[PDB]
Amino acid sequence: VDDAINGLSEEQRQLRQTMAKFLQEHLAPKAQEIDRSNEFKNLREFWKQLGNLGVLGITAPVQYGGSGLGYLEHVLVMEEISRASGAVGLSYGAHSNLCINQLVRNGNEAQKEKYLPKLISGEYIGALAMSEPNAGSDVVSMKLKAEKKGNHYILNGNKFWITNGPDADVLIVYAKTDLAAVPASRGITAFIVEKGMPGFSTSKKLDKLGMRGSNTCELIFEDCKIPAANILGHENKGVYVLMSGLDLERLVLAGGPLGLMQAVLDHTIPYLHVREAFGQKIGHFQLMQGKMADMYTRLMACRQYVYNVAKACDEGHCTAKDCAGVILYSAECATQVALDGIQCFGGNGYINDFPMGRFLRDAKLYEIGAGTSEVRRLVIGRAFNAD
Amino acid sequence: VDDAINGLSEEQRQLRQTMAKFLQEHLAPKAQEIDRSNEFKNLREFWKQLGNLGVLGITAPVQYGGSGLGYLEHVLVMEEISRASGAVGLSYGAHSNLCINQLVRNGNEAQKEKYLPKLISGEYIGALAMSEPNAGSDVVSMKLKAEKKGNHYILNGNKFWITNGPDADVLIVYAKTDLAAVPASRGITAFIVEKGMPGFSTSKKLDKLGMRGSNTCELIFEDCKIPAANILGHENKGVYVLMSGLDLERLVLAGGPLGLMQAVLDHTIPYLHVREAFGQKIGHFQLMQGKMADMYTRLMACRQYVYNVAKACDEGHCTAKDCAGVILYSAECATQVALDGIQCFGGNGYINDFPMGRFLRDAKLYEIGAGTSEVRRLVIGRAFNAD
Amino acid sequence: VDDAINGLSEEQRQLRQTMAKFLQEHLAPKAQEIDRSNEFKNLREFWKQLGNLGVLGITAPVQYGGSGLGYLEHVLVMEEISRASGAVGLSYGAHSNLCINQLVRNGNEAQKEKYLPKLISGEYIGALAMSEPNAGSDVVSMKLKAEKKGNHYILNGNKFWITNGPDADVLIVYAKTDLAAVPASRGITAFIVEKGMPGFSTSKKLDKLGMRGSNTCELIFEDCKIPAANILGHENKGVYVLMSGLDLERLVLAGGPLGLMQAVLDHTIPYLHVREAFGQKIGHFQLMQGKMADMYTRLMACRQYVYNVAKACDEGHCTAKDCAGVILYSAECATQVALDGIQCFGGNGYINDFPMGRFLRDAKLYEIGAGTSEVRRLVIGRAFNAD
Amino acid sequence: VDDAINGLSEEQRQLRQTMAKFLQEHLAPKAQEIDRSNEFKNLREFWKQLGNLGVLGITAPVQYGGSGLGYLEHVLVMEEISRASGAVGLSYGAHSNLCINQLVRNGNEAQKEKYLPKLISGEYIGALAMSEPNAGSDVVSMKLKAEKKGNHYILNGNKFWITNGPDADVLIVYAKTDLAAVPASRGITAFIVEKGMPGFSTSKKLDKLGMRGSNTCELIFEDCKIPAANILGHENKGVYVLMSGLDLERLVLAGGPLGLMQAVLDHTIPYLHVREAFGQKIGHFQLMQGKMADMYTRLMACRQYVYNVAKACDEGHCTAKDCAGVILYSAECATQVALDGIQCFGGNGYINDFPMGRFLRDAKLYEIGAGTSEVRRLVIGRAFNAD
Ligand SMILES: Cc1cc2nc3c(=O)[nH]c(=O)nc-3n(C[C@H](O)[C@H](O)[C@H](O)COP(=O)(O)OP(=O)(O)OC[C@H]3O[C@@H](n4cnc5c(N)ncnc54)[C@H](O)[C@@H]3O)c2cc1C
Ligand SMILES: Cc1cc2nc3c(=O)[nH]c(=O)nc-3n(C[C@H](O)[C@H](O)[C@H](O)COP(=O)(O)OP(=O)(O)OC[C@H]3O[C@@H](n4cnc5c(N)ncnc54)[C@H](O)[C@@H]3O)c2cc1C
Ligand SMILES: Cc1cc2nc3c(=O)[nH]c(=O)nc-3n(C[C@H](O)[C@H](O)[C@H](O)COP(=O)(O)OP(=O)(O)OC[C@H]3O[C@@H](n4cnc5c(N)ncnc54)[C@H](O)[C@@H]3O)c2cc1C
Ligand SMILES: Cc1cc2nc3c(=O)[nH]c(=O)nc-3n(C[C@H](O)[C@H](O)[C@H](O)COP(=O)(O)OP(=O)(O)OC[C@H]3O[C@@H](n4cnc5c(N)ncnc54)[C@H](O)[C@@H]3O)c2cc1C
Ligand SMILES: CC(C)(COP(=O)(O)OP(=O)(O)OC[C@H]1O[C@@H](n2cnc3c(N)ncnc32)[C@H](O)[C@@H]1OP(=O)(O)O)[C@@H](O)C(=O)NCCC(=O)NCCSS
Ligand SMILES: CC(C)(COP(=O)(O)OP(=O)(O)OC[C@H]1O[C@@H](n2cnc3c(N)ncnc32)[C@H](O)[C@@H]1OP(=O)(O)O)[C@@H](O)C(=O)NCCC(=O)NCCSS
Ligand SMILES: CC(C)(COP(=O)(O)OP(=O)(O)OC[C@H]1O[C@@H](n2cnc3c(N)ncnc32)[C@H](O)[C@@H]1OP(=O)(O)O)[C@@H](O)C(=O)NCCC(=O)NCCSS
Ligand SMILES: CC(C)(COP(=O)(O)OP(=O)(O)OC[C@H]1O[C@@H](n2cnc3c(N)ncnc32)[C@H](O)[C@@H]1OP(=O)(O)O)[C@@H](O)C(=O)NCCC(=O)NCCSS
Repeated sequence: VDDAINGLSEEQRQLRQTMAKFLQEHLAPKAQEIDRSNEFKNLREFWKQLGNLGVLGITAPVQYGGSGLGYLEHVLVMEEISRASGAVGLSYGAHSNLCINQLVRNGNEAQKEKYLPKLISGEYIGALAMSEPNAGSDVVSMKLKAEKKGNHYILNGNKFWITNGPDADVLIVYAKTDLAAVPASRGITAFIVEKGMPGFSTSKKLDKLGMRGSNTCELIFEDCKIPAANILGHENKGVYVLMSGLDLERLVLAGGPLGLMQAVLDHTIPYLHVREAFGQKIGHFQLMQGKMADMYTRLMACRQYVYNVAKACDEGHCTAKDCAGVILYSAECATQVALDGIQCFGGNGYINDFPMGRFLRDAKLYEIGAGTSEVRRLVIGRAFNAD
Repeated sequence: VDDAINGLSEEQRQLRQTMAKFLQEHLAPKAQEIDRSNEFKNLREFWKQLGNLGVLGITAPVQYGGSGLGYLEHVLVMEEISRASGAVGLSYGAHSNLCINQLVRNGNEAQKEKYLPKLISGEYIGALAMSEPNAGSDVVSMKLKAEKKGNHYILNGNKFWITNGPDADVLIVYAKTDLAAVPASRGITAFIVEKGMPGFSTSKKLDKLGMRGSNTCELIFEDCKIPAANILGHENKGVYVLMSGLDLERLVLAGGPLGLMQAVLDHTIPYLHVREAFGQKIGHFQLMQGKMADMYTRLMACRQYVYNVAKACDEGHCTAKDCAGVILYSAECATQVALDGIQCFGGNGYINDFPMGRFLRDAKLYEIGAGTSEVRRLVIGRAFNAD
Repeated sequence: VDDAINGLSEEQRQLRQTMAKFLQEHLAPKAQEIDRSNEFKNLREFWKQLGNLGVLGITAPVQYGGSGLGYLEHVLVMEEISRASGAVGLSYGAHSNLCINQLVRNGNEAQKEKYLPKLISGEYIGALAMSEPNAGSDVVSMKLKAEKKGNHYILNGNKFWITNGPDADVLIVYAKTDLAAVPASRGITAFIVEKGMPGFSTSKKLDKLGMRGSNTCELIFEDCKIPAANILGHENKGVYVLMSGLDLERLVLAGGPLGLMQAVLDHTIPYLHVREAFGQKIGHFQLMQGKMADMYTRLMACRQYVYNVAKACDEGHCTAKDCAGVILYSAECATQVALDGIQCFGGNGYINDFPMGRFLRDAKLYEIGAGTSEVRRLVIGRAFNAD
Repeated sequence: VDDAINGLSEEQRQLRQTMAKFLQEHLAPKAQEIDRSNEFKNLREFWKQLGNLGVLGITAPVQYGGSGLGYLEHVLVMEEISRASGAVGLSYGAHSNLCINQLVRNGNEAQKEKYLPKLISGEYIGALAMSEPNAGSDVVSMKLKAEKKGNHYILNGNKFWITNGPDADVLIVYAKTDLAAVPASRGITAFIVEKGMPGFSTSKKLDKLGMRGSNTCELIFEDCKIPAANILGHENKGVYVLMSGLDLERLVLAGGPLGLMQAVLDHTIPYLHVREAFGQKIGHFQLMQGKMADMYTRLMACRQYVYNVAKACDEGHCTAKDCAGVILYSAECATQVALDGIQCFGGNGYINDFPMGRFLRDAKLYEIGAGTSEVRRLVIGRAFNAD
């Protein structure tokens, strides 16, 4: 049960309803297999369905076949997909926000028309690359070179940790066009690379602790020739599209932890009132009643925290410290809650036959992805520093 | 600065502004003295100003001179008074919610007309008595006997821990009218006692750790004769008024922890950017920036949590678990945040010349008053148990 | 390096040394594989090496080829093996403590001579069965029936969650001889079952979150005829051997969390001084220095806690609350430390190529096995209850 | 009763007993008054008694009437006195360690012969001054100027936060002899000032949140003429005596949080088995049993931690990171344990008639005095940075 004390309108309640019911039969039963195999076999198929529901270009203009909604609805879908499968939620998050939302914001009419429609329909998968083997938290120290040869740029180097890497047909890559920029930040440009471009290659998927099924791989660029027309926004003014898209990323991705915390409750609460020890349902012991209370309040507090910040964003009010704040808090709660879920199940929570362990493994990613908890604390503290 | 990302309307923002400005010059300066002396010397005068602002009967019908607003607006005022002074915030809470709100909810036309106007104006001070020396968490085991002698009841016994006790002109007291009730809960009745009634006396103020200035004492009843006309609601159907009031009490009193957390921030943030160690503002060191982030996110999370639950209550959607939830969460956050506030001040946070120590001492109350954290976890756990 | 500020004698420092060097070559390099394949291919061979070193019957009488040492030494070995591989540490614990130690304590001269030698040498593998699908924390509610037919007992029913279950050649099983015992605890007897006894079979190993490699399966008894001579201690007086063995179990198994926290440090410390971000080793940033401090102190405090308690036990002073206290505290520190390890490695900590994720998945078992954190809190609180 | 699982020898157990008994009747009863009045009326007299017991010069050479024992014993004594009174424990700590121990370590035969005997007897009270209004954590930036005029030094400036300040007959002050030293640390000299020296005066005691009764004031030097013969150790080589003293300070002062955590247990345990709610002692409810377990294990862990480190230090093995470690950990545990003590008492824990609130107020000092938790984390992290 999801008490829409969250302050959701009827339409948004309907959105959550539609998603939940759909995912309940199309994604939820596959979740264990996806994680176990580290692969989502129906990925291209699923994306098409997602596009048909209209959730892929949820924040994209109706002009390109988008739904033209806001981040609050985006987090709702994110949260519901993450509830059914953490891996797919992450993949969805890279596609819909990191990629699509970045395109609607900085792409010109041409780029949007050319790319958006297929991204929005699910025919194309999207991804965003900025992280490198030696540039994760310190993203501005990226070394992917982009040499301007006439009306082309020749990219050389590699990207790492890219979600939907080996499946993306369109990708937003950040590269150093001016490696000698006084402030390094003034030497970066964003480019729209496509699957099949000569020189652009991808490595094998990673064997992760969690989010297994969400394909992450290295991107390799060898003399990859990109036409100047594929630059997102403007040359050397890419640190901006990077940074601005990071706030929205943290905002929308906060739905991951929300869906995960929800999922753990979906299992713990019913189990606590079925499993019996010492003559009564384990859920009737104080210690267990306290567990419920804690998991429940953390999920409820984070939900309101994220929902309000998102509503405000849709109103035109977004801030780096507040976007970082919602995910920083949610991420850490998600992990602790998931840790309690396993505890409530006892031995049963410790076996892979139950998804309790999966929620934990998935949850932990969010304290790392979209910026580690440490980098987020810096973002908030610095905000105050500048006041 | 307070970001109304909380989703407050223009009016509500107006309310918070009005309160903040007023409290800043009329209560904030006195706060240290109030705590130190364990006494609010202008209480009566202050109450009439509060009444003039219309915040005493904030949730009371306009008919009796009330504002006719909701719990969200009440939490706002509770928060702002608590920000200025924890002691006075508590006193205000006992008056405006424990007493006044309970009167508007269960009092008949006569009782409301007779008591509400003076309570709303500030001429009268209200209080609510239910706790006893041996009945705090276990409130149902109260043993104040109420003998029915014709058209009167003769109260004999005592009440303990009563806020506004030695100031209340009108008090709502729960007594055991049926000490042999099958389920004890069926033997309790609420009565409206008034200052001056023969038999009814009060003990000396308590010397508490925090909330000094908020008068707490023991109520003594010796053959106090109360007219049957003074029973709140119905005879023996008092456990009910008690329980129902408890939820609204927890919901509205959650503003205390919120105002307290906001108060530590009001001091910590600017201090960290003034005190300098090792050549720079201590607020530039990572450990300090992390502190800010943690205090700030806890405050924001709790703020959205309680505001949204309050909004839902004003829509007619209240629940015991959710009312207990918001305060359980906010209360525990307030204390830790207050602990950090002292930490950030170093030696200075450990001397009484600064209010950092006060914030801690006040904050701790909320983990005990309105039900201990333990009782609140049981409320939530049981809610799930009954599901 | 291990600062033996832990008050270890030269001989004990030597034992640690011997273990560390041996394990570093023989177990550590195969640990990742063991986990990934969920199987220890060299099990039997390894056990014989362990027996050669004399660590299998470490607390067993020299008379049966045991070292004749104490629990402080046993903890050392358990810790070192756990440091190399969590799964094998658990398997070692089951064998050397749960089985062997229980045999040296309650077995008669015959049983000890007939079983101890081969358990001590590594030829045999030992296990202890008490848990059932409906009797984990509530161990007294076990329903494995033991029908006495002449000078034999007919066991019927099953056991669950048995470590070294499919490998044990000798097993200590607790069954209900008197299912109508007034206090149910008066109807339990411990029997030594052997591999190959007709009726007794096992199930397929479990697919667990962590401790993969440590074989856990279900025990099945179908009219398994056990001779009266195989009962450990006395008939119906089994609840006793069970309970007494549980304290020593929790004491010794405390080594697991110790070795796991050490292993985390072994990797995090040097990594923090190799990975560089923003122009410096990440370990030079305050937030990272704080992390080291916390992981370090938690490991150091638990170490002194467990070692001192064990020293006292070897001096004849053991208590249920102190044995439960040692592992309750250590187990919970282990998990959080393990969680910080992943965090310190960033994306690298999140891939199975690194063992950071393994430490987490292994550590969590300790808050479940040997009694959950909840059952341990009860044991301590109850001790004070009786005080 | 403290379980001497702590590995204390017969003689050390006797020291504990002696202290416990003595303090039980001579200090424990006065504790509340001391705190309330922010004054220890019979300080002078008490010191004489402490001296007679031989606990003042506990680690001082028998030659000067000291006991000639080690830090483990000194931690014991510190712990016991803190158990009786936090404020007196601190005062004792400043006298016996900060002052005395430093004198025995860096004072020459003359200085030791002249001051040690009366410091050890109790006839003199000692204090250590290094902190200043703008030099707490950043102690090296102290600005107390010491001009060398022939065979004397003229001190100008002030010290702050000095425990035993108004009572100290002899004080060890650190002052800048070389204000232009390349590394500022090379411009510090420690001096031995006495009460009555022209130019040296003290301000009024501080109104603190806790440790009330332990006199803390500001030192004022105005052309205070100190003979060259009164420098502790060597000119400009004072940062060294300062830094070396800091480790021992942290080690011994860790007894404070230990005594405080024992103190809360001394009250909470029996109270939990006397107060009854819902028909039974509150200590029979799981939530309360859990509380006992938690405060019990934290007290036990920290005890073993600090005891073992102290034993090792007596063996000649001390380290900055380990001395900082024990106090960092103990300090933070004492505060949270004290917080729980208040909780277990309910409303009773919130009044000043009970010491539960005193324990909290006292405890918090240890996360600030002897170096804040932050500076302690830096010390540990840096140690790792160095190797
Ligand atoms: C499954 C997965 C999916 C991802 N998907 C994408 C994607 O789609 N696109 C993309 O571009 N990237 C993606 N990434 C990369 C992700 O953004 C980075 O891994 C993350 O920012 C951490 O970087 P790092 O691994 O380089 O860690 P590092 O930067 O090496 O940091 C390691 C540790 O040092 C700490 N640290 C670093 N700097 C500081 C500091 N200043 N102060 C304190 N502590 C500090 C970090 O917090 C962390 O604790 C993904 C990663 C994973 C694992
Ligand atoms: C400053 C102040 C103001 C107050 N103002 C008012 C007021 O205006 N009106 C009013 O009527 N009352 C008021 N009270 C009383 C307050 O509601 C009670 O003090 C509170 O409910 C705790 O009760 P107690 O002190 O009897 O604690 P107890 O019930 O004795 O509880 C003591 C400890 O045992 C724990 N415990 C109890 N039962 C259980 C259980 N079943 N499971 C687990 N743990 C349990 C408690 O949580 C606590 O930790 C106030 C109290 C204070 C201190
Ligand atoms: C890898 C592994 C290895 C093991 N190895 C062995 C072995 O070698 N031998 C052996 O005999 N057993 C072994 N076990 C079993 C282990 O002892 C049990 O799984 C453990 O005691 C928990 O039991 P359960 O799974 O039945 O949980 P349950 O008893 O169902 O408990 C489930 C949840 O309810 C809580 N709960 C239960 N009772 C209470 C209460 N009174 N108050 C509050 N909360 C309560 C529990 O703490 C937990 O949070 C092992 C288990 C695992 C997973
Ligand atoms: C009751 C009491 C007794 C004392 N007794 C004595 C005594 O006998 N003798 C004596 O000489 N002194 C004594 N002191 C002083 C004590 O040593 C200092 O108060 C303490 O070191 C903190 O210094 P400060 O108040 O100047 O804090 P500041 O140095 O201003 O620090 C304030 C905050 O900034 C943080 N901070 C500072 N530097 C850093 C950094 N590099 N990184 C991260 N965070 C940082 C601090 O941790 C703290 O959180 C006592 C103090 C008290 C309150
Ligand atoms: C560490 C952190 C916070 C700060 O970056 P740092 O290298 O210290 O640089 P900053 O000073 O913050 O900013 C660099 C440039 O971007 C600009 N900028 C920063 N934040 C901005 C924002 N929110 N909007 C617009 N511009 C911004 C800065 O103004 C500066 O440009 P100019 O030099 O032209 O003024 C940043 O690198 C970061 O967010 N890292 C995490 C990366 C991440 O989250 N990756 C996730 C990938 S998907 S898992
Ligand atoms: C512990 C706790 C949660 C539960 O009470 P307990 O003694 O176990 O009894 P319960 O079964 O919850 O309820 C007792 C009676 O009240 C009724 N009741 C409980 N909650 C109710 C609610 N929210 N609305 C109406 N009736 C309610 C029950 O139905 C029962 O009446 P019947 O027997 O007629 O059905 C309760 O005593 C409590 O809230 N204690 C805290 C007190 C407090 O908050 N004091 C603050 C004073 S101001 S500092
Ligand atoms: C829940 C818990 C704490 C309490 O058991 P419960 O069923 O309530 O029974 P208890 O009263 O505690 O004890 C039952 C019997 O054993 C005895 N006993 C209990 N603790 C004892 C101890 N430490 N030493 C000796 N005898 C003990 C009791 O005295 C009673 O015997 P009598 O009836 O003859 O007096 C217990 O079942 C337990 O430890 N469960 C966890 C099981 C476990 O740790 N399994 C791990 C397997 S390996 S992962
Ligand atoms: C912040 C902190 C950790 C570091 O000091 P900082 O100003 O950064 O200086 P550092 O580089 O650490 O050391 C300064 C000098 O002392 C020396 N030193 C540092 N630690 C030392 C140690 N443990 N032993 C010996 N010498 C030491 C340094 O080597 C340097 O001398 P040289 O320049 O001659 O080599 C330090 O000022 C400190 O401990 N502050 C807290 C003060 C305190 O605890 N007061 C308690 C009073 S009672 S409440």
